[PDB]
Parts: sequence; structure tokens; C-alpha cells
Amino acid sequence: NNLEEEVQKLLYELSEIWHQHDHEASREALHRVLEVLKQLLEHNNLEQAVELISIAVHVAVRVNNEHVIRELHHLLRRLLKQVKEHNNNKLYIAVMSVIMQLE
Repeated sequence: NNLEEEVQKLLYELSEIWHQHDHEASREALHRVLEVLKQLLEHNNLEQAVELISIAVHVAVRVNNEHVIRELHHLLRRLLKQVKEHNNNKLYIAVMSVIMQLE
């Protein structure tokens, strides 16, 4: 399945950036993930958006990319709205935990 495979690759890329403190790789990877998150939200792929935004938050905080942090605040706003409208209690708590880690 092309979408799951690609999300899994994006998660791996960001995970390796986080473990290696790879500041050089991070800016390109974070901008890409920001665009993927917006698509995922548009197509109501909320499970995958939650797993990707969590590792995106970890990386953005670790490398202190203040622009991406600001963008992630907005995407978290939208994601929380969308998980609440779909009444998904497990996703709600996951998004809250990410919000608490970004803050």
C-alpha cells in the first residue's frame, strides 16, 4: 500500500534525524513533512497524521526550528479539531500528548 509505505519511510527518516541530531537534514525533511501533514488532514487520514506529527514535533524541538514549531502549532490546532469532530477518544489523547510535548 503506497500511502502506508511512504508514511513508514517518513517516520523512519525523522526518527533517524532525531537520534543523530542531524540538523543539516532536518530543514528539508521538516518542510516536506509539513506538506504531507496538510494533505493527510485534507484527506482525513488522521491516524497517520497523529503518528507523523508526533515525530515531527520531536525533531522540530530537538533542532529548534522555530518556523516549523509555529507551523506545527497550527497543524495541531487543526488536527485536534478534526479528531474531536470524529469523536475518536484514542486519537484525542494522542494529540493532547503531542500538544503537551510541543509546549
